[PDB]
Amino acid sequence: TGAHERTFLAVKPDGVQRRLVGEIVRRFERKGFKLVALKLVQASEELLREHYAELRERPFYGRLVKYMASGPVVAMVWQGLDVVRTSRALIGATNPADAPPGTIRGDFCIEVGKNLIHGSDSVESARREIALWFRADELLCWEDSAGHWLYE
Amino acid sequence: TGAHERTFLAVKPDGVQRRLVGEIVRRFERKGFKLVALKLVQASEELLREHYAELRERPFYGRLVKYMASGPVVAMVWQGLDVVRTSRALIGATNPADAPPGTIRGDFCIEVGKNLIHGSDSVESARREIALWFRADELLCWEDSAGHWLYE
Amino acid sequence: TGAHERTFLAVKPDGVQRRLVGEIVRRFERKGFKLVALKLVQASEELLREHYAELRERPFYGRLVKYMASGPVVAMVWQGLDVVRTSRALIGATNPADAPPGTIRGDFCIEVGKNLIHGSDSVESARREIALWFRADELLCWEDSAGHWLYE
Amino acid sequence: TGAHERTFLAVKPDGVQRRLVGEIVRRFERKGFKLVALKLVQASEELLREHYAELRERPFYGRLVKYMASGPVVAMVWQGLDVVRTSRALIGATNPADAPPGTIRGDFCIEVGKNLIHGSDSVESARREIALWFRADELLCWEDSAGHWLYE
Amino acid sequence: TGAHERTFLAVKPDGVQRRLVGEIVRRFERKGFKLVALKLVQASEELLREHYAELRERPFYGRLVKYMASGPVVAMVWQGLDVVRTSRALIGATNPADAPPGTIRGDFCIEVGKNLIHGSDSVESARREIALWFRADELLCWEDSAGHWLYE
Amino acid sequence: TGAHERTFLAVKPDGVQRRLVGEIVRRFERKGFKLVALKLVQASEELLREHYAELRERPFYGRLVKYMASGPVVAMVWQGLDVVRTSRALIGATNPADAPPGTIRGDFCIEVGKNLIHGSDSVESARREIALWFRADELLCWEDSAGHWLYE
Ligand SMILES: O=c1ccn([C@@H]2O[C@H](COP(=O)(O)OP(=O)(O)O)[C@@H](O)[C@H]2O)c(=O)[nH]1
Ligand SMILES: O=c1ccn([C@@H]2O[C@H](COP(=O)(O)OP(=O)(O)O)[C@@H](O)[C@H]2O)c(=O)[nH]1
Ligand SMILES: O=c1ccn([C@@H]2O[C@H](COP(=O)(O)OP(=O)(O)O)[C@@H](O)[C@H]2O)c(=O)[nH]1
Ligand SMILES: O=c1ccn([C@@H]2O[C@H](COP(=O)(O)OP(=O)(O)O)[C@@H](O)[C@H]2O)c(=O)[nH]1
Ligand SMILES: O=c1ccn([C@@H]2O[C@H](COP(=O)(O)OP(=O)(O)O)[C@@H](O)[C@H]2O)c(=O)[nH]1
Ligand SMILES: O=c1ccn([C@@H]2O[C@H](COP(=O)(O)OP(=O)(O)O)[C@@H](O)[C@H]2O)c(=O)[nH]1
Ligand SMILES: [Mg+2]
Ligand SMILES: [Mg+2]
Ligand SMILES: [Mg+2]
Ligand SMILES: [Mg+2]
Ligand SMILES: [Mg+2]
Ligand SMILES: [Mg+2]
Repeated sequence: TGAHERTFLAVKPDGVQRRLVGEIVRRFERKGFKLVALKLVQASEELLREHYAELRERPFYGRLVKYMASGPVVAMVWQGLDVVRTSRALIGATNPADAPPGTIRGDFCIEVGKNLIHGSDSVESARREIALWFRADELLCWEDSAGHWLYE
Repeated sequence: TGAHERTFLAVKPDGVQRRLVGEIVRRFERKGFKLVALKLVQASEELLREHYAELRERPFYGRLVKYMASGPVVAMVWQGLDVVRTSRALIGATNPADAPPGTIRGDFCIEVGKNLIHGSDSVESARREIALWFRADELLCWEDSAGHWLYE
Repeated sequence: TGAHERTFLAVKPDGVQRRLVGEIVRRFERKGFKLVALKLVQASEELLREHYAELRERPFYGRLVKYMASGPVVAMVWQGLDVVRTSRALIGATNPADAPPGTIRGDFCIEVGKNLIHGSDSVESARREIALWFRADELLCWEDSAGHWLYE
Repeated sequence: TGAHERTFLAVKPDGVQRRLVGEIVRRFERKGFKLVALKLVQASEELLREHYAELRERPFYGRLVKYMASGPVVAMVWQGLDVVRTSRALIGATNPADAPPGTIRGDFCIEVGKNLIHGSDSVESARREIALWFRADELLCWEDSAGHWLYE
Repeated sequence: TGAHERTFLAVKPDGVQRRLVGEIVRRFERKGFKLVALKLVQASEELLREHYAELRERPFYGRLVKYMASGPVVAMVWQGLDVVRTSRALIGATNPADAPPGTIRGDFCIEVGKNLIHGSDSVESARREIALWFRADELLCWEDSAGHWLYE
Repeated sequence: TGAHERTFLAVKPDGVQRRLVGEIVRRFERKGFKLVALKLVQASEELLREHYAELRERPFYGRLVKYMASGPVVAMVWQGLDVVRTSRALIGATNPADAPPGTIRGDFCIEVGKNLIHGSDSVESARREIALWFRADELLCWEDSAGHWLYE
């Protein structure tokens, strides 16, 4: 939806425990994206198994699901032009060893299993993840007065 | 409840619009308090009238309610020793003119009607506000690994 | 003039040399004040003797004038409600030893003669200083889209 | 010129409105470059048409000129070794979508038309732009005590 | 000794564990004080009992000694005008509940037993503590190029 | 040694003089590495000639040795997975002109001779440099409570 494109991000348990929620949110805010949903939740294994359905055959799947269910996550939806692709760039490579300094994982993480945050990998993935984690009435439309200074 | 004391905070519409959500959360995180609930909501006038019931006879009540209903707020609950009183200190005086530099309002605001954030003014106020804004199942218990370094 | 009140600030040579110009500007920006004039200048002794006319009988006058003429300063005008008094609070006490942490001098300076910045001490002082340092056509009126979130 | 190389930078209207002037200045300061001119101006369309003469055949030229004339810009000259090329690197690609995190545009912008800042693209361009925007007597020589720690 | 006054600071185990060493050092650096000694050590109970000799009859003494011996501390000596008194101001009140925002303890701590840092409380205390924790040959004299911009 | 890998880092004299010690330490802290040794020292030419033995035939060797002996350095050892390689990435290319923004040299330096920091270039180099700069009893083992959130 051009500037109405949306992505799903989640601060993983390690991000909450290391007190980096503010830091992470601040990076998306300063970039210009619009926060349209946010909540702290404890996700069920049932929800996480669907979230990570595509990874079901992978050897880390079981531990990934257990870990993501082990503590609070901060679920979020962000809106803006190219937000899915750009979010992934801000976050950095899956494996923090390949994420350059300046990215979230490049600055804050070491190991792939403790890489702070999840972000949708495509517009289609984001659509699915947003619907899985949030009801329609948790996604807010608000008139963004900053928008005039971010978009032509 | 000692170290289990809780307070309710809300980033007002001006805080969201000015992109200070991360900045505000980061201040409470770095202080050591535990985030136990968080959501972006559009509060109803009905909720706000009860939230501000003690101010009903004051002439700014109506415009305060309308303003707080005018756009998204970020509702939060924070836990720790003396969190209500300490939160109020971090926020600063109601009127930003009286809030010293180092406080949120001292650093970021000018006028009383645009003062970025609400915080409970007492343990009793927090009890009521927490119940009004959040269900029990939105308040998360998590084992805080930082706690050993914040509390004796 | 209410929200149209203006003050004159100058980053002294120590602030330029220590690379704190950005830092200082950012504190006024984040507070919500409107930047209406800015320039890097080398002030003449003639200008400075009049700028500090009220200090002419004081023993530090001569050295203060010579110092402020010794290198570039960053001259500025900021606009907003109570900007003169609030600016002075953000800056902190004249003698940095009495300036609490959170203030510019509290955070960044040690000695009274190297205290980073000048700010007008009154609306009348600001009127004079603005006229003395800037032409009317250097003071810019611009429509401040942040103003809606700083003022009722 | 070596370490005396100079570039012209301007914070565009979006940078002023979003309160990123100090943030931008601070990045050049912390890098070690020397600020040799600075002013807040409202540029005429006449000046801007000459500034962007090489872009006259491009479809965005008209809107670019109108936009840059629409509000204050912060004009600047910075001095140091390789300052033109290095400035461009710190700013990031023209299109923020191609600018990595860590760059100004990578961190703060989304769209090409709202990309915060202009920087000269060559030593020759900088010479022209500096002369177009500043008089000789606005470019200051000062003894930079940090220079001993930036240059061998 | 005027500008040659020195104080002893130590980042307590909680400060190391919470990753606030750099943050703390940066505050003294940005203030203008001169770092003249620094090391990561594990203090013995024997050293700490003498360090806190004046507190020997107090009920928290035993736990304070055990805690400070429980993990690494970062020992430091800082030099500058009024450094003992000013350090204490930057650190904030012993009990973080009384330490305003802007101070280290005001911003980063909650409880008196986990208050991040020790600073000498007097010139006499600093003399003793410096001698107890560091040899003369660990205290470095260096020519401080920033000094001209901090001191008249 | 996996997560027990260690590297040697030193803040060069320019890093101390420009007050970037805290800033540099903070970057390694926030990345998740464990600080296992730290001291401010004045290195002898004899030690530095061995430190840089591999560069003995290079034309900058003499000046490099003299410079590194000219003022205090902050010697450090950091521990964690892939710490040698990752440290080098965080620091950035030898020549700051090739170091992107987000890296220490990319953000803070201009010239190769004033590039703020040394980091070992291999596990073998780190082992040698650690032995050359530190005694065994200066390298501290401590139980890292953050480790659970950085490593699986
Ligand atoms: O060897 C691996 C690869 C991936 N993951 C985790 O699986 C998550 C989702 O995997 P995916 O390949 O989808 O990466 P993403 O798209 O989240 O970067 C990652 O973010 C990692 O935390 C893991 O634990 N081990
Ligand atoms: O004259 C006033 C007093 C208060 N308020 C607003 O009303 C809120 C609640 O007022 P209260 O007296 O409860 O102060 P608080 O508890 O928020 O410090 C404040 O935070 C202000 O935004 C206002 O607009 N005008
Ligand atoms: O004993 C003194 C008092 C003042 N000043 C300097 O002179 C400036 C102007 O003095 P004034 O009394 O106007 O203080 P201000 O209004 O700047 O706080 C101060 O900012 C200091 O930099 C000084 O060097 N010594
Ligand atoms: O397709 C385009 C290309 C450029 N620009 C704007 O035009 C400015 C100047 O264009 P130029 O190609 O000179 O880029 P720059 O030198 O600023 O990177 C850019 O910075 C953009 O703001 C635009 O709006 N659309
Ligand atoms: O009731 C108390 C008082 C003090 N302390 C600890 O003991 C240290 C030293 O106490 P002192 O009175 O010397 O305070 P300081 O000089 O550190 O402010 C403090 O910093 C606290 O960490 C404590 O645990 N409980
Ligand atoms: O042409 C050169 C190359 C290197 N160096 C300095 O010598 C140090 C060691 O050089 P080396 O190639 O070992 O680089 P490093 O491993 O430190 O990146 C560098 O960090 C520079 O400070 C220099 O002055 N000139
Ligand atoms: Mg994935
Ligand atoms: Mg209230
Ligand atoms: Mg005055
Ligand atoms: Mg161009
Ligand atoms: Mg004491
Ligand atoms: Mg090398």
